[PDB]
Amino acid sequence: NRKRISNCVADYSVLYNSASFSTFKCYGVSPTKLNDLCFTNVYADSFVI
Amino acid sequence: RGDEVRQIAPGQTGKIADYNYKLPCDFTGCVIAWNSNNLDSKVGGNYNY
Ligand SMILES: CCCCC/C=C\C/C=C/CCCCCCCC(=O)O
Repeated sequence: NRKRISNCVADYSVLYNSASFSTFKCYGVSPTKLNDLCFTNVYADSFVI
Repeated sequence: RGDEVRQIAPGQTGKIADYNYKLPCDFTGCVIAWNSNNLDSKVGGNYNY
């Protein structure tokens, strides 16, 4: 499932309360800079494996 | 937590990396981690950590 994300603020500190992620790997960008950037056309591809 | 061991590394983000324990990228040294379920977990929940 591909979902478009647009016109929003990506705080992603609301995920700390509940969500725990086994793997989280970022390509083309350092994880420390994600709070200081804007993203042009964002798509979330979701599935289960 | 087990899922947060990946956060103990240079240039990582997450609750542990951001708010609890942060590593430099000019970090010379070794990170070691091992499961301790038989020690640090008890019935009813170990809430000392
Ligand atoms: C569903 C909306 C997503 C839109 C965000 C778009 C770009 C920003 C990417 C942000 C990182 C994803 C969240 C990871 C949370 C940190 C996990 C951790 O504790 O290590």
